[PDB]
Amino acid sequence: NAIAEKGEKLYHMMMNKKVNLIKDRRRKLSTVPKCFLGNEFVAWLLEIGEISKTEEGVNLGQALLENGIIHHVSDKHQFKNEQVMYRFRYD
Amino acid sequence: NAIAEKGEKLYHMMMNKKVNLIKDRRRKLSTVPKCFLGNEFVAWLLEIGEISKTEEGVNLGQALLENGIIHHVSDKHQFKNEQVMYRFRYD
Amino acid sequence: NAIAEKGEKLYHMMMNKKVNLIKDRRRKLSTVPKCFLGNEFVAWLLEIGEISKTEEGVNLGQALLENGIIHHVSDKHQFKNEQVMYRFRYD
Amino acid sequence: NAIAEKGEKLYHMMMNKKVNLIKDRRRKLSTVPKCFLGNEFVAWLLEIGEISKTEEGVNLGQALLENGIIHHVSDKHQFKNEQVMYRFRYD
Amino acid sequence: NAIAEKGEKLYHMMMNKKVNLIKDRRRKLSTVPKCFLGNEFVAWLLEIGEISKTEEGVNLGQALLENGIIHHVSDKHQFKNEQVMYRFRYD
Amino acid sequence: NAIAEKGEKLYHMMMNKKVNLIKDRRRKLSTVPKCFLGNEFVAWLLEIGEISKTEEGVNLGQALLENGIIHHVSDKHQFKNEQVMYRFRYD
Repeated sequence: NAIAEKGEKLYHMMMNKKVNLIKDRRRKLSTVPKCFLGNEFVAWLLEIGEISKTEEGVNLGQALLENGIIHHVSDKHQFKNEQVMYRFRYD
Repeated sequence: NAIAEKGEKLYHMMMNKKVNLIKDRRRKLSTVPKCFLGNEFVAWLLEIGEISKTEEGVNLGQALLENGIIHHVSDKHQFKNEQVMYRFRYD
Repeated sequence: NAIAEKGEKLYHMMMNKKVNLIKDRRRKLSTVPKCFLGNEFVAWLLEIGEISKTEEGVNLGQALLENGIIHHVSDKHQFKNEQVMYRFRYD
Repeated sequence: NAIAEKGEKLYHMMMNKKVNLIKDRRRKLSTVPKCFLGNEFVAWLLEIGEISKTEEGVNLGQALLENGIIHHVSDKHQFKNEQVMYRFRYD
Repeated sequence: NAIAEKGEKLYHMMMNKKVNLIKDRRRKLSTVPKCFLGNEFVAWLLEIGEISKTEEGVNLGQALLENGIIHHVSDKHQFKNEQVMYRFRYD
Repeated sequence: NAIAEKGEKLYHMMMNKKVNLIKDRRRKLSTVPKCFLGNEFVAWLLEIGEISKTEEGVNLGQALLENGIIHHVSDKHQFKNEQVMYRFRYD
């Protein structure tokens, strides 16, 4: 297949000691400050019964979420030069 | 086509006044506190020349990102009962 | 730590009345037209028993999905100048 | 390393003719109806000059997006039994 | 509404035989090699009881994941000219 | 505001020494094997001129992508008990 042969070629060309486009790449995610898991939270509300049922816990967490009283913690590892939003701790 | 006919049927069944699985659905994202755009930031560093070039700005922002000195602002609108992480403002 | 000190500095520089890279930012998601939740749907098929079991409901919904008879509703809030796809209602 | 040895073992156990947890898996995405690319769109507005500059085109597309006049086309291939939203064509 | 009228206009302009920004668009995802589903895996460990409970299976899979002994299979269909990472099979 | 007061309360309850739902959380991403960046790749093809223009490089990479000759490297840090796909190195 035409498209296979191009790939196997390109492979070897990047693998060239000369060219070195292909390396191992470490990846770091900042350790996160004082934070919680949704499931643990909704679980906990039941153990304490300020929720009758689960969908009460989600609805509640959803409520909190959409008013910024909580904020989801993003799993993006990769700083982007785009119209993308970021924050310092210092607030 | 078999699979089309099932769909058109199912459609009408959810569209049943009785069943009402199909509605308009508002969506809310919390307004975000004091925050910045990657592009504006990397742009600004150049206007002020504490960056020689762009890839300096990204590399820098990346550095900040992966040590939690900045945190990306997530665009998820939807509170999840899963092993997913969340935070209050109060820190 | 070197990388901390740069951050705390940069912070104050963007916080400069002069510079104003750091603001509150409202976020809007279009209200969605007549649409449904996967869970509610698979749930409903059981209440009516045109599904023996759950994995029947998923498999079915999956079937529908991959033939465009249904389309997932995207949670992206942010119009992108990229090779990214978009649609008007008018179809 | 402890954790490596568990992996290599588990591997062979799923690879067991008996167990067969590990197969090739085809993946289908519905062909999309009449739709457009952001970049092509913003590009086109310039060719026709109803945009002075690019950030006008994005701002405009963003405007359209957040009022549902356009909707981003999702790349999810995988029907989910969750509080996740979906639509038929028939609208 | 001002913003509606712009949309309906723009629509018709792209719909122009002349302009043709708006087409059907096929989408392809590579068939995946020998691979497994999380749920099936954690399920299987129980059937065989090398897991006492579920959260043991997740914790284990998580362990494997974060040491590269397994790698999640990405659902991105769209090759990006960005600081984004890719691999050949030939390893 | 009603919904604020619930949040500030819930906060303190999870912050209870007793309850401890709220901790720092380390995050690990496996170091990736021999791999490449899209931008570097498309860049390189130009330096060597087996591409006339950029959109040739993307189109090519896209071609490779959708036939599994290359595979995008996922940034998910979080093993999921779902119908989600995974792979060992051992292939």
